[PDB]
Amino acid sequence: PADVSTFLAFPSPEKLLRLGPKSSVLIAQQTDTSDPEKVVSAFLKVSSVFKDEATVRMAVQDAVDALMQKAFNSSSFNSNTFLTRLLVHMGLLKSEDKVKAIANLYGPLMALNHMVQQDYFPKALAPLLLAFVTKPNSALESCSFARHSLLQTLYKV
Amino acid sequence: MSGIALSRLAQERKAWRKDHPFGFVAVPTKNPDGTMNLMNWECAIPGKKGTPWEGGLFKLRMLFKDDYPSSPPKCKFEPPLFHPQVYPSGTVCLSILEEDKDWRPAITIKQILLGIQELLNEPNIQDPAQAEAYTIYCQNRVEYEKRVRAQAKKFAP
Repeated sequence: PADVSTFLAFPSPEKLLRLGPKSSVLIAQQTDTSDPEKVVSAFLKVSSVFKDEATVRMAVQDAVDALMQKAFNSSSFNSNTFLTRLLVHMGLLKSEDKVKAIANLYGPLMALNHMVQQDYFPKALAPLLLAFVTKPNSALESCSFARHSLLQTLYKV
Repeated sequence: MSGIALSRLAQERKAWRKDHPFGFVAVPTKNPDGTMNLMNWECAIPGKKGTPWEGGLFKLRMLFKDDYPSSPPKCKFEPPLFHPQVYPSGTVCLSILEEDKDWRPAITIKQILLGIQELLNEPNIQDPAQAEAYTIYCQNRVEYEKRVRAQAKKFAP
């Protein structure tokens, strides 16, 4: 058995699955969605364990949906701030504060690919995401497959 | 221990008062006791004639650190402006305003204000400070210029 804090501290596909069949609800339940920065952190930690394998892919996608639905459905949640901070932590947009960009964008891009296809996703954010995913960047260039996939999906939003 | 910064700023004030570009404003704020606060200046930059920024007067604050001129001042538009190189916080980005880039202890306030004025109609889009303006600039140039004109009219003195 596992717990949410342990998973977030040291993310792994195995720990996500060990959270149980209700892992998606637990991730959202234990995340303070009133804070954009914390939602960005949870989103990236969860997406960091994405693997193109049935059980893991479903677990990551479900977790992202539970988390983002909860965050986006708060009329007070600033979705623009979320997008901005997400881009900063992904190393695609500069910031005034110091942040060490994540090393691998594979999971985050695949998680985003799924997220933008859901009803809870604010379509107004699509153009901004598209702008920064198409913009030149070495991290993205090394994640070509995931990057192309996300862009093709964004064209359909 | 701001003595060196204050010595330099007192001279910059004298120089600016003797001669500065027409339409521009740069004046030290006042402390509660009535004396000058040379570390915090209230400035204003006029939009360039012949550009979509014409007619507007854009207010900004210049903040100097105790180690100035080893470090550049922090310049922030108040209120924040719609522009690819202006953070949502209002902070303006320019190579001459970055200690690790083109800032040199010798750079003057006049050079900075003129540099920012130049930046207004000639945005360096390579590394944007905000996702909103960058996105619009890249996806619909006419719409971008339309928002710039509206903003210039809004801040017309």
